[PDB]
Amino acid sequence: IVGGQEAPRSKWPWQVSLRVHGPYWMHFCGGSLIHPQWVLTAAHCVGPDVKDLAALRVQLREQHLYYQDQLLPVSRIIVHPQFYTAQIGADIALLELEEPVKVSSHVHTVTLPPASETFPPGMPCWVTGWGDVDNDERLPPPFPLKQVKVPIMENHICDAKYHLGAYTGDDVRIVRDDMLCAGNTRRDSCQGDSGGPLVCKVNGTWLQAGVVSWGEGCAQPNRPGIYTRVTYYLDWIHHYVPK
Amino acid sequence: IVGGQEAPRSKWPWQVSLRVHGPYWMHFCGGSLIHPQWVLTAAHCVGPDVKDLAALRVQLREQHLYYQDQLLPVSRIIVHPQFYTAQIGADIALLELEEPVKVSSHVHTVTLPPASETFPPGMPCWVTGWGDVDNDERLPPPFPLKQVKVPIMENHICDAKYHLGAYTGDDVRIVRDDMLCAGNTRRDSCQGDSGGPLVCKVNGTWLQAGVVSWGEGCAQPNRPGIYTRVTYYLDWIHHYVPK
Amino acid sequence: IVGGQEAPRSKWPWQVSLRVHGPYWMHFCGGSLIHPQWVLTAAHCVGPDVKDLAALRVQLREQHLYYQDQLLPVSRIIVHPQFYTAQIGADIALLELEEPVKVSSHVHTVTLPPASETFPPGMPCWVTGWGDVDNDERLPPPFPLKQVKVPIMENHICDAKYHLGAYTGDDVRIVRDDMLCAGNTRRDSCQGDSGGPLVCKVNGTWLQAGVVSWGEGCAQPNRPGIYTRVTYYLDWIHHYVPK
Amino acid sequence: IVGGQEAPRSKWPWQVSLRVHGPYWMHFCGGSLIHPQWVLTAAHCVGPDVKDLAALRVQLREQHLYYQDQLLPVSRIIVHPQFYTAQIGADIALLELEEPVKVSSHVHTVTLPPASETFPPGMPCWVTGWGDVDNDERLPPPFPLKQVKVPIMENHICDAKYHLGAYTGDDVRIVRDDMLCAGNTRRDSCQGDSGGPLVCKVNGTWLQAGVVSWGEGCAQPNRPGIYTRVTYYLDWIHHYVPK
Ligand SMILES: *[C@](=O)([C]([C][C][C]1[C][C][N][C]1)[N]C(=O)O[C][C]=[C])C1=NOC([C]C2=[C][C]=C(C(=O)[N][C]3[C]C4=[C][C]=[C][C]=C4[C]3)[C]=[C]2)=N1
Ligand SMILES: *[C@](=O)([C]([C][C][C]1[C][C][N][C]1)[N]C(=O)O[C][C]=[C])C1=NOC([C]C2=[C][C]=C(C(=O)[N][C]3[C]C4=[C][C]=[C][C]=C4[C]3)[C]=[C]2)=N1
Ligand SMILES: *[C@](=O)([C]([C][C][C]1[C][C][N][C]1)[N]C(=O)O[C][C]=[C])C1=NOC([C]C2=[C][C]=C(C(=O)[N][C]3[C]C4=[C][C]=[C][C]=C4[C]3)[C]=[C]2)=N1
Ligand SMILES: *[C@](=O)([C]([C][C][C]1[C][C][N][C]1)[N]C(=O)O[C][C]=[C])C1=NOC([C]C2=[C][C]=C(C(=O)[N][C]3[C]C4=[C][C]=[C][C]=C4[C]3)[C]=[C]2)=N1
Repeated sequence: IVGGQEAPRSKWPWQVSLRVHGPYWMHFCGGSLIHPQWVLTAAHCVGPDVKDLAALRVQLREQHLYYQDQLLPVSRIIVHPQFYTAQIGADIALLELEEPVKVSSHVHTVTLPPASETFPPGMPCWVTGWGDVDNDERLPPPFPLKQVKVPIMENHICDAKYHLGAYTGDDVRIVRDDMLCAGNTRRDSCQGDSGGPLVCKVNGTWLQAGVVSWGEGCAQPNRPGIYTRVTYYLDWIHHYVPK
Repeated sequence: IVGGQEAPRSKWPWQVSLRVHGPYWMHFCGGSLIHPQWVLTAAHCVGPDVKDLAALRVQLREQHLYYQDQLLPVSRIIVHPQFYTAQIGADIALLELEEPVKVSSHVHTVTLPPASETFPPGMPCWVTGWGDVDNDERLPPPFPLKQVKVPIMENHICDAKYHLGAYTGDDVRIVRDDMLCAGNTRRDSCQGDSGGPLVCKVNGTWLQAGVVSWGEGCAQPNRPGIYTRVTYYLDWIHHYVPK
Repeated sequence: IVGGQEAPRSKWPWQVSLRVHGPYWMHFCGGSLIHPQWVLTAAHCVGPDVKDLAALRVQLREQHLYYQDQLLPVSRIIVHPQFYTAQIGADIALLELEEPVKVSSHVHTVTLPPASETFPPGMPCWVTGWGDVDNDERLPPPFPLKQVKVPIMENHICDAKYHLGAYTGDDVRIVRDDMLCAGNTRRDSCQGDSGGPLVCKVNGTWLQAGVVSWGEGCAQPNRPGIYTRVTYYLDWIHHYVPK
Repeated sequence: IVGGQEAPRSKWPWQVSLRVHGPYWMHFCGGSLIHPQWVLTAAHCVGPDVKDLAALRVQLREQHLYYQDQLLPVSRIIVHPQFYTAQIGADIALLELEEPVKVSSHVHTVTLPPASETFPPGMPCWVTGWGDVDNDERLPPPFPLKQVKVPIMENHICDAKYHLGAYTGDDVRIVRDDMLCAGNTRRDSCQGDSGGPLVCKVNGTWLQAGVVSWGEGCAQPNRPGIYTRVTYYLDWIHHYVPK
């Protein structure tokens, strides 16, 4: 997370950490608990090539990574069939936990936005995670969960921004319709935050509007963060995740 | 180049090396001379973002990288407007030299194929360059130019292989039409070769079938190398490079 | 620490972690509290060149590094004047805190040995620290304090083994007299433990016999670990630390 | 080599490069041809631990490393028996080639100074090699042989300088008697040069005064380069190398 702060221990009860087996269960991506037994994340975190479940684990809300670990096994990895690379799109996936988690005031699901919801450009949104605090510079120990308020921006203006200083023709889409963008040169998500949540408080309830996907560097000029637009894949998520 | 041998001094007179300014003029990609004032290379080597031309230099055929440098400055970088990422396509670009090159038998241009050339499986093709000799294994000094004979396979055959061991749906095209594939588990191009030529002798004439673009790793199972198909972009090329 | 286990919270109340200022206060060496205002460590951890005291802090016993930091500033760095490299010898040093620390059951000083104590082989000792768990293998987060029981061997036994497989003449002493030797191919201290303590339980009381100094690698064949012999420098220590 | 320039191909005909077997025969140290069949070098380049001759090779005077390799096998490695580490001293070794070389104007022995020679302070001397052009800064390709003119410094003065900004007591010897020193903050030898020659023109003839040994960094203030004084070991060298 770039330009942010350690998050209060009572914020973001849905933030999750994805672990991969090695010398130790190391964090490689974020995620969000959208259902007692399901984790929403980015497909490029667990694909396009098939992964071995035995090597994956899930860690729920943690103030400092690695400290109070209680890894949870994954029963299934569901990666959107239309996904190949994040720049192309469909960068969303689901993780079915082997057991439902006992939700608490400190650890519960986040709400999915209704199919009609349209997070207006400029809405107050937050992105959370243990990703780098800047380009090429890791989050220092004890690895606190960071947060930052990033302003959402219209898809067209973002697509436009990405063409500035680029050879790509103006009518060629870079930021596509199944994506959404947010952040500026001082606030953004970064390597290690992918798969994590982009939530906005609406009416008086927190809705996940995006999933940290990709972007050129972190907090770079005319290069805001790109996220998978959740509303766009609501039907695909609901084909697996109940209500 | 994976699985080749050092190339004889009399072969590949069109091979070039692109250098970027730094502690020394380092080789980052390959290229080919298609005209006394033009070089053809991969769009991802010099884009999608605009670069400082002054920081770029071109080196004509050399038996050993850095050994006998006579760097040539560049006046224009022309990247196919449809390009953004190699996996999406249009991974092609043009470099105009500030001065025309004097051709000879050791240094001359390569012949581009006729718009109808197909390069079917069983055609004799070679790929050259100063890239890695294997995944994460750089070409050791004195850095000789290497060459390797690569088997060409039909696009749909490679497309099917890229779907093996992956979540991407079978009907979701991976190896695209403006692409060409070649190589196997013992013969392939690798990192550092991008932008270089893939030439096949057709009726006593060498033709550049493709430009080294991308692949999942190098010489990996079910992951043949992918090259941008030159015949697909002849019209574009000719909008800049005279006949 | 190679070949050990996580130490229980009630053990090694004198262990300390030295921290150098940087993106975060990083651990570079161990140490021991021998007085409410003094810390004993290796001279190679802070010299032979003078350091900027401001960039150095001390962390008292922690079950896990970086998680419960309560860094303490240093006012003096006193390195034995005989020191230059660890191999030569006199690898001992003192740190004076700016304020005395409040002692308790979880954190108090270690008892220095009487001048006549030899710590003969057989007699079991332990070495503790947050160093690598093997050659080139870092202690994984959450970075627990480790401990390991190491067999003490006579100085001449170790000296003889250090000459095995070496060109150094047998009569050119390697393991010097102001040094002490312990550990084997399965139990040893490693990079990151230098400066820490080697303690042996004598008459129901724990005594610091050595200070983690050097060795050729960690837990390697015929290369037991080498520690500064604390009894050799008692007089020097008392020239600064009260009795 | 810090400071200095690429050497004319007619200079330093006795300089050699030591190669160790890996992905390619890589340069790890410099050396000098002092006899048709012998190479003088630094003990730490090939010790203290015993080495496998099969994995070692010698490359004679080359203008650009790796480009015109003609590796010569080594039959014997004689490391001075009093050597253990560069700081302690006796950092000198001998390499017996398996075949005498056919000396020429381009490649021939350097001459050893007479046991009486002293090389006064402020003497014009040159050190050469393919080592780093600066602290942590590799000599870039095409790897030209470099040279620099460095001023000899009186031993006492060097020892004195090494005590400035250090905790080592003033009467504790750092730069020992079997050592010699030269260089300043602009000119010095560096990592990659160790084992190389330090020659001075005396009475109109080139004599090797030292072997590149150690130093605190390269060209650092009050930290001149330390070399193994050759005159000091003439007797040891002549026990093997014919007069
Ligand atoms: C993320 O941090 C994002 C960055 C998001 C933008 C940066 C600034 N604005 C927002 N990802 C990123 O995708 O950028 C480029 C690609 C389109 C991130 N960090 O790392 C990645 C990529 C990645 C690294 C490592 C893994 C991994 O370990 N994967 C697998 C999963 C698995 C399960 C079981 C057993 C083994 C494995 C290995 C995955 C993805 N993106
Ligand atoms: C390439 O080596 C290729 C190899 C292609 C396949 C591998 C096996 N079968 C064939 N491919 C590759 O796709 O890399 C990954 C991304 C899609 C290659 N090497 O490096 C790249 C990418 C790349 C890295 C760094 C640079 C660079 O330095 N660029 C610029 C050029 C420039 C000019 C002036 C001033 C500054 C710069 C920076 C370029 C490309 N691909
Ligand atoms: C040690 O781990 C020891 C381990 C000892 C043996 C290995 C197996 N058996 C036991 N050994 C070691 O030999 O080190 C090298 C040579 C004598 C160790 N850890 O780290 C070091 C070396 C070292 C690294 C980094 C620093 C450092 O950062 N120092 C200073 C302190 C400081 C304070 C304030 C401002 C700046 C600084 C920089 C020091 C030493 N050895
Ligand atoms: C040297 O460059 C010296 C530098 C000289 C000073 C700099 C300014 N004043 C002079 N540096 C140095 O640090 O000296 C040693 C003591 C602290 C140098 N280059 O590399 C080294 C150390 C070194 C690196 C790599 C090897 C190596 O690979 N050795 C062997 C030889 C061998 C043969 C067969 C099979 C295996 C091997 C491994 C050795 C030494 N110092």
